[PDB]
Amino acid sequence: REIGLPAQSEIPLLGSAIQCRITTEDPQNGFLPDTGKIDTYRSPGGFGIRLDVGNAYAGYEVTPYFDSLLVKVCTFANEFS
Amino acid sequence: VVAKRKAETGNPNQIGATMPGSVLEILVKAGDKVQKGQALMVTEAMKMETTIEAPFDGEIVDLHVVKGEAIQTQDLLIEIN
Repeated sequence: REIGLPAQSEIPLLGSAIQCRITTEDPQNGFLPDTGKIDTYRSPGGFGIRLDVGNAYAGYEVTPYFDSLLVKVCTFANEFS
Repeated sequence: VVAKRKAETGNPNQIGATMPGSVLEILVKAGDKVQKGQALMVTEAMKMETTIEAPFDGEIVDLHVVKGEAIQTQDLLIEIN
């Protein structure tokens, strides 16, 4: 009534989507999360791309105290491929 | 407070500290021959332990730290030829 969602059978189903989490986990060092300062951070865009950033920006010091997430990347399109 | 020699940026003959901490053990000395992956020293960062590995086959040139010495990020630990 107020939020505006339709009835179940009308809930859209539009293509597909994939999410990857980009972290400082080093896959050649047993996925141990790296730490230190980010020199460069360039984030892509375009059609079908959604970014939800964690702590990643040029100058940021990744500390050992919290999780290793830099950014979540989602893609979406009509076809899974 | 004599600053420590740093590892030269992009010089793959020089191994610098990746994070602040200290030197637990030294496994190799000046002159030895060494193989890719072989353990050279062990270091501590916030009480976690890291083993420093050789980046390729070659001969140790010199050490630049002592047992139980404190180290900052980029400090030069060992040189290889």
